[PDB]
Amino acid sequence: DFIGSSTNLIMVTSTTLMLFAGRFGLAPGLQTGDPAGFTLADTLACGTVGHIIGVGVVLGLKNIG
Amino acid sequence: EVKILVDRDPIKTSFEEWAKPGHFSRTIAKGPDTTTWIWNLHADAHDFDSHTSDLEEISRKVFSAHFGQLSIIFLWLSGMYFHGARFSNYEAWLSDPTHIGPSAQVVWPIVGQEILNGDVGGGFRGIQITSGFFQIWRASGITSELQLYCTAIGALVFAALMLFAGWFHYHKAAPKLAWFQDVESMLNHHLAGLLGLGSLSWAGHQVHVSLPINQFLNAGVDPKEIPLPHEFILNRDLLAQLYPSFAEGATPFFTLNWSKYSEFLTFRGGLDPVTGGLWLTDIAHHHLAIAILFLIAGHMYRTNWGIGHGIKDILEAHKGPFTGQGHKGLYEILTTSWHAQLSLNLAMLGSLTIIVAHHMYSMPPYPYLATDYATQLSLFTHHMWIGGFLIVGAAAHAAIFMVRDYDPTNRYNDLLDRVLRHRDAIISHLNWVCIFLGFHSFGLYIHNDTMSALGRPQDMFSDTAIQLQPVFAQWIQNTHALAPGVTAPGETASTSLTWGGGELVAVGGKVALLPIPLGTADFLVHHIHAFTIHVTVLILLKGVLFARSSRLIPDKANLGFRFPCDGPGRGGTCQVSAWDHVFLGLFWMYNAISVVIFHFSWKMQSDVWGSISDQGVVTHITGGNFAQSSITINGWLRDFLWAQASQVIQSYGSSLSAYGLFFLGAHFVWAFSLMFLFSGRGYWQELIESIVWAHNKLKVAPATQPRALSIIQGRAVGVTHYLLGGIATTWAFFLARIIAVG
Amino acid sequence: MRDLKTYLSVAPVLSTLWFGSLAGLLIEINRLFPDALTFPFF
Amino acid sequence: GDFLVHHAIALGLHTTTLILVKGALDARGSKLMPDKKDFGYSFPCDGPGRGGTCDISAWDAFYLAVFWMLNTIGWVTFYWHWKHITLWQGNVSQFNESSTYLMGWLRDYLWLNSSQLINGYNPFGMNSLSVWAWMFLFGHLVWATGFMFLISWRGYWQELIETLAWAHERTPLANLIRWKDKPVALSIVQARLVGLAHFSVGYIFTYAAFLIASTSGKFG
Amino acid sequence: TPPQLDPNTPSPIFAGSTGGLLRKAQVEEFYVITWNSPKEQIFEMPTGGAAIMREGPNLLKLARKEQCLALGTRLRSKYKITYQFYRVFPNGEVQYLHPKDGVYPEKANPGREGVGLNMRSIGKNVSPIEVKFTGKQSYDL
Amino acid sequence: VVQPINGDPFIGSLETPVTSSPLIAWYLSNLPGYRTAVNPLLRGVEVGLAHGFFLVGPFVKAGPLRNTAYAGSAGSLAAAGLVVILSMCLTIYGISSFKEGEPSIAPSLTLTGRKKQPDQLQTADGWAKFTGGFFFGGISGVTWAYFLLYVLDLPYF
Ligand code: CLA
Ligand code: CLA
Ligand code: CLA
Ligand code: CLA
Ligand code: CLA
Ligand code: CLA
Ligand SMILES: CC1=C(C/C=C(\C)CCC[C@H](C)CCC[C@H](C)CCCC(C)C)C(=O)c2ccccc2C1=O
Ligand code: SF4
Repeated sequence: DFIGSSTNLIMVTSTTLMLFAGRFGLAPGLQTGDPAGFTLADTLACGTVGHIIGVGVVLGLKNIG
Repeated sequence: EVKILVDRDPIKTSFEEWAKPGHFSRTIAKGPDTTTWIWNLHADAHDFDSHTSDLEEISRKVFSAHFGQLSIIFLWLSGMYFHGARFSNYEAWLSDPTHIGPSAQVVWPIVGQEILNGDVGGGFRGIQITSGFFQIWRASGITSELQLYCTAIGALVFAALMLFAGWFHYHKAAPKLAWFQDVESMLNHHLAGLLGLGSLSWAGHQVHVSLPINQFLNAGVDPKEIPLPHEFILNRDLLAQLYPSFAEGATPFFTLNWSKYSEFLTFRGGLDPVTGGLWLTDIAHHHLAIAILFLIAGHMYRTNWGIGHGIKDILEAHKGPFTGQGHKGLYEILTTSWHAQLSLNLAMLGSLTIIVAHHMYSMPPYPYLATDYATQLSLFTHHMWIGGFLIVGAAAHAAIFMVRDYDPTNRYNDLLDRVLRHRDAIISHLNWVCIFLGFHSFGLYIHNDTMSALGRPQDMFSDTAIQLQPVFAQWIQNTHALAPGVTAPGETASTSLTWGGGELVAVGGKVALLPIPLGTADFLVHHIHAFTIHVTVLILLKGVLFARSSRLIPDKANLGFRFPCDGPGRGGTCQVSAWDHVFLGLFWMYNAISVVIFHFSWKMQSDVWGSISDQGVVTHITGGNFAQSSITINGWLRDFLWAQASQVIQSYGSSLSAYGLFFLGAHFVWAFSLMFLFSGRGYWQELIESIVWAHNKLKVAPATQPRALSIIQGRAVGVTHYLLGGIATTWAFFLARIIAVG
Repeated sequence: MRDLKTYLSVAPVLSTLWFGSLAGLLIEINRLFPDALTFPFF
Repeated sequence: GDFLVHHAIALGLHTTTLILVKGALDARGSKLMPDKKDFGYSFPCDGPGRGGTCDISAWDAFYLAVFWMLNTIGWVTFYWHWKHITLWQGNVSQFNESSTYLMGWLRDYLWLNSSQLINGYNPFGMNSLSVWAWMFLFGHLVWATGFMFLISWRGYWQELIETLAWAHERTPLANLIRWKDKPVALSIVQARLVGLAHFSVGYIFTYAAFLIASTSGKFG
Repeated sequence: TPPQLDPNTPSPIFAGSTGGLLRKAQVEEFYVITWNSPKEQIFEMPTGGAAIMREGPNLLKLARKEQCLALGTRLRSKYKITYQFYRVFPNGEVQYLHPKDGVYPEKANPGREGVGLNMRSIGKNVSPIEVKFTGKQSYDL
Repeated sequence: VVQPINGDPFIGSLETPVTSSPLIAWYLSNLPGYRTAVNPLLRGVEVGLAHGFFLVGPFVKAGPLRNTAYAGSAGSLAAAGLVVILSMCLTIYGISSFKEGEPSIAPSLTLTGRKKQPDQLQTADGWAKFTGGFFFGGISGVTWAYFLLYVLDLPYF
């Protein structure tokens, strides 16, 4: 939380970049209105993985630097 | 897609099939022509692949049978928690968990067995238990018999729940094969939900219950005037005074400021010096991290949506440097054979049980477990035996797959065909390395015996002689003793203290795991262990590979998995079946695990377990005689079997008289087994026909005609009584010795 | 109950009932007359 | 104790007699194999048919009766040696109070009198009973090796030696060497004999070592 | 009937195993089985593994008669094809072995004679004392 | 990478990267066990030399008096004794296997199929020559390594 901080920035950017990598990128029923796939399951998947990367990077930054 | 796929009322609940016995098959649902009918009834009782030849009915049967087993395990747990509630000294053990023997069984004073109620301590006369349940309950922060009583009622509730679930999932609403055959969902749920959320909720218990109550008990608190766990949940000031990290809340968690949560989720390596167990902060962090790990692992396979993996998609696309074109068709055999899955799962579950033993003796996770030497010995011994048995069952069910559930026409695999093709190279090289290992371990022992008997101790294989030092294991100990300083700086102390250092976590007048040294004797006995394991693997893998065909019987899969022989021809085919190979691998698993637990008990009683003095010098139980006596078989006979089996013969009188008795009786039943293994059905059938003449001469001829046991049944009874008697002898010996000395 | 009395008539169920009753009988006798080595009642 | 062990002796004699008489009178035939006389004295079996005919010969009756015989003589000689070593020591009361229960035979006879034996060679030296300790363990080893031939039966060993023959015929620099006698496993009745021989050799050597070492370590 | 005169017909597709002809073929007799498979299919061969027999004629050389007849019974019971195997000594002289009359041995073909056949019940055999110190046994009168 | 033996998939072996590699087929063909063209005596001498040169190691450095002054002087005699045992072993093997004059029992042809000449090692006189070569070369190698253990200075095993 504390929107605008580093812990928020390098988590938001990880989540959005994973959503992008699943949407228009290399990463990958439930008919959504999105143009090309990316169902709710894929959305939750990319959000989960981006949160994984975000936790990893914020705690690697809190360990050192 | 992964639907629910069940059907309503496939089987009618009734006692009609309770009445007619042996209903489940064609040749048993007629009635007893003989007395072999009874044995074949019990033998084929759970052989569901023989009753009905479809995976749907088989899978429903094993599913509801697993529910019955879970009901039994919950009933057994209810029993243990209840006997800890009303028939235990758990409060007196909590007050003084160093001089009060854990006791949760009381006998009835009827025929003089009341002397089995011993002076365990705490104003309580009972049997000193060795299950370590008291240690689990201190690791859970129980501190009251009311809590044990109510979780016993809860485990009875869950036993009734599992029994009703088995009834429901067989008789009222049973799944069909589309429910079991989907395994991506089964793995996803058993990872994220069973093992993921299971570890998560146990970490929640520990974070909210075990850590505060155990910190209070370690600080010194009467368990009666200790606050209850719900007081730690509700009263935030209390748990905050225990750990101020709770005062901030979960905004540490959700803002990823976990550095302030390091008051109760430490990576504090090593053992708790106040209580000899592991650090429960470390264990809570452990179960939490394991929960995250299995939760991200249970989202790997594709079940119903687009994301995930197909196990078929993985295995059929796994090319590699060594036969990677294979792995195709394994999803077919594993989703169409319960015996393949049973074999694989039994192998890994038994190996995990052995890992469990080896990691519980050395990293004792419960408080005051390392100093209850009976608890440590019993746990290691138990889980070793269970692991060996489960591996031998992996053999049995690999063989049953190879005979019944193996069709190269429909379900073909490249790797299994390649293994069956060069199977003679496998068994030949394994026979060779077994002979090599038998020689260069047991012949080292024989050389030591001969040299020590010829008065040439300079020529023995010892530390004061020709040295065979385990350089590799010693190097690993040297690294892991120095690991947390350079390689794992997050740990203040090593993962265990068996490596090395000036660390000896004594809780009272007892050691609890000083650094275990590795000398020539440890090399010798570790190679004995590799030896016995390789011979067990020889026998079992040989039965597996030759379950179908050989150079001797090329039509063995038509004879079955469990048949005696194919007659005295070809010289003789007496134990040619795969069943006979698991029957022999049972004896070799017995030899293996028995020498393993002998190594364990002697090594700990000589180099680890003991008393610690007020000057700071440790006096072990046997006295460090493992490095000089455990190089000769005469020393195992003298300094271990003859010496440590003094408390089991002096057991008569004191509570341990039962262990004395169960010594001899176990000694008997083992020998009673030798009536079966050595003999054969023909002699006993002829003796029985003479006795049947004696019964016809008194109008007391039975209608169930007396037949001697089947050949396979004679071998089964033999290996059964053999394992029972040997293992019960060792159990009596171990428990009497270690309850009478530590 | 029909076919439950046939199951309880089966050899192991009937043997465990008979030997549980018999063992309780012997157990309660040994509670009543413990440590017996002679028959002094004549 | 003398009563009880005399009845153990009677059990041994009657049971060895039972096995032997039953094999002698069922030597010509029984209901399970009425044509046994046509198969000779020593033959393995009559196949798995008719339920199973393992160890049906009169030879097999003999072979099981050697086990029961060695057990019987072990009882008579344990009784002899303990009664006499307690007489020679002086404490006949030891036998009279300890021979009535089997943990007295295991503690006060086997465990007690085998101390000076198994200490025939310790890590810090040896004494004159070193040979009897070594022979004790040797008899244990062959008494246990007989269990290999008695418990483990043929078929497993022929299908092992088939792999060994493959390996010898496909191992380089050992295709040069080839057997003249095709290496089959031991025959069935032969392996019962060999297991019985290891068993009896170990029985006899073990008890000779224990009975001489214990009776020569103290000499009464 | 005249034998079938083993030709140089092809063999199944097999990747090789450790169950073949070690030395009982080099110096002693080995065996060979021929079967006409209507289609190409997979089958579990008795020397361990799984081979793919070809369409039309197939030929497999085995080490002993039990392998041949086990495979033959599995063929006749599972694939319902007609097998017939031989015995080839290391100098030649291929011996026709299995049917020996064209029809399988379970059928009572005429011409085959009674050999190994006692015209008595099994318990009317004389005792060994009758045939003692004689080369004959109690089951050859 | 694995191949049935010589293409023949019904002989009890396989062409693997262990038994059929060209490095192995060069090594396991150019060593005296498989020098089928040379007379058996020279290759037997080579075998005996190679087996007696090293057999002194175990007897001299692990023997019953390796820690005394007669370490090599007795271990070499023990190795010569094992050579005199094994030449006797080979002698009785050649006597029991090949009687007096039979042709060679060896594999006649090679892997390719060319009519290779039969190995004379598997004859009576041939294996007798092999026995003599093994005995002479074994005592030779034992004495040569006895010479080297005290002459040449090594840190030993
Ligand atoms: C009282 C309720 C009830 C009734 C009337 C039935 C009736 C029936 N069941 Mg169902 N069943 C029930 C409850 C019930 N079941 C429950 C609770 C489960 C879950 C375990 C199952 C699971 C189940 C399966 C999987 C199968 C049946 C089958 C059957 C039929 C055969 C019964 C038979 O011969 O076995 C009678 C057997 C017993 C009475 C043995 C009881 C074994 C219990 C569960 C374990 C006890 C172990 C004990 C603790 C350990 C031994 C200790 C000892 C050494 C002292 C019959 C229609 C079979 C069928 O129809 O398929 C053809 C079948 O395959 N049942
Ligand atoms: C995340 C959900 C989940 C959970 C927790 C489990 C848990 C379990 N499953 Mg699995 N299973 C799942 C989903 C799940 N499964 C799915 C989706 C399928 C279909 C693919 C299967 C198919 C399956 C089979 C075929 C078998 C199991 C078995 C088991 C049990 C193994 C024994 C054990 O570890 O004891 C640990 C014991 C416990 C944790 C105590 C259990 C207590 C609770 C009440 C039950 C767990 C929740 C459960 C899913 C019921 C949900 C509510 C119900 C009313 C619908 C274990 C309880 C095996 C078994 O034991 O048979 C009964 C078995 O044979 N499961
Ligand atoms: C997950 C565990 C598991 C499961 C599900 C199974 C399931 C099965 N096994 Mg496998 N097995 C296992 C573990 C397991 N086994 C282990 C650990 C071993 C090694 C010992 C084996 C060895 C094994 C063999 C060798 C065979 C099987 C067979 C079978 C099948 C039928 C069993 C039957 O009807 O007996 C019903 C139950 C009994 C007859 C009771 C057994 C009594 C035990 C042995 C006595 C021990 C009890 C106790 C500890 C002693 C004290 C008792 C006291 C009263 C005095 C069934 C598919 C058989 C099969 O499929 O053949 C076609 C078979 O031949 N199993
Ligand atoms: C103490 C009793 C005993 C002994 C010594 C053996 C010995 C052996 N068993 Mg057996 N076995 C036994 C009991 C025993 N078994 C029992 C009771 C069972 C019951 C089921 C089995 C079942 C069994 C199976 C099922 C298997 C074995 C196997 C083996 C071999 C593995 C070890 C080996 O060859 O290494 C070297 C030899 C030894 C370690 C044996 C002791 C010899 C010592 C080291 C010294 C030798 C001295 C030297 C030769 C000088 C001799 C004197 C001189 C005058 C000639 C070996 C022949 C396995 C096998 O044959 O394949 C490898 C196998 O698969 N055994
Ligand atoms: C075969 C050998 C053997 C023998 C002879 C005995 C004999 C005895 N044992 Mg030992 N025992 C044995 C084996 C043996 N035991 C074994 C193998 C074990 C281990 C399992 C034990 C363990 C053991 C213990 C732990 C105890 C004994 C005790 C006893 C005594 C029994 C007293 C009792 O309760 O009976 C009383 C009589 C009965 C129970 C029979 C009653 C039968 C019913 C009521 C019908 C009779 C009436 C009938 C209708 C006829 C009336 C006539 C007319 C009017 C119709 C007795 C001296 C107990 C004792 O006192 O120690 C000395 C004791 O505490 N034994
Ligand atoms: C099997 C285990 C074992 C081992 C390792 C030893 C080892 C030894 N014994 Mg003991 N011994 C044993 C069992 C064993 N013994 C048993 C079971 C008995 C009684 C039945 C005895 C009774 C005994 C007595 C009474 C004496 C010994 C002695 C000795 C020593 C000298 C041996 C000798 O003459 O060297 C000869 C050794 C060889 C010829 C071995 C050659 C093997 C080579 C190295 C193998 C190389 C293979 C190679 C790696 C293959 C691949 C490579 C290739 C392709 C090139 C040595 C330390 C003597 C002693 O006291 O000295 C200390 C002595 O007097 N032993
Ligand atoms: C002892 C023995 C027997 C004889 C064992 C018998 C026949 C089995 C034991 C059966 C029990 C004793 C039957 C009685 C139990 C009944 C349920 C009756 C209960 C009623 C009262 C007795 C309580 C064999 O048939 C055999 C076969 C093959 C290899 C070795 C052996 C072997 O060693
Ligand atoms: S002795 Fe028993 S197991 Fe062996 S062949 Fe005869 S019947 Fe079969």
